[PDB]
Amino acid sequence: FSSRTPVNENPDGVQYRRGFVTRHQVSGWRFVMRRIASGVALHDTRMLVDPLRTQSRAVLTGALILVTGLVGCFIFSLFRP
Amino acid sequence: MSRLIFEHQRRLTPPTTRKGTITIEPPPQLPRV
Repeated sequence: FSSRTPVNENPDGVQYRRGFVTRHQVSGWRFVMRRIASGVALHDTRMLVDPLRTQSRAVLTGALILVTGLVGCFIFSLFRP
Repeated sequence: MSRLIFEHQRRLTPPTTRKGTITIEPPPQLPRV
């Protein structure tokens, strides 16, 4: 339900400096960064499909396959005689 | 001064301009996560 943040009308109140980074903020930053990257490498900003994110995901999936096979053969060496 | 007579006719129309306001949709309302 409630989501708001009215304007503070008190001059003697508290002002919240030194903000952190929210999950929302970091997601928005990652999005705008992927959008700039798309607009630079390609000439798309409509972002209907992002092949760059797919490529990065592909390389990281390769890395995950790597580390998974590694730990798998490791525990295989240990458990088996 | 005055040594020749110029005749006044319809001005050539300026390129079209418009006053019609341009509304913009309000941004999304910050979904959850």
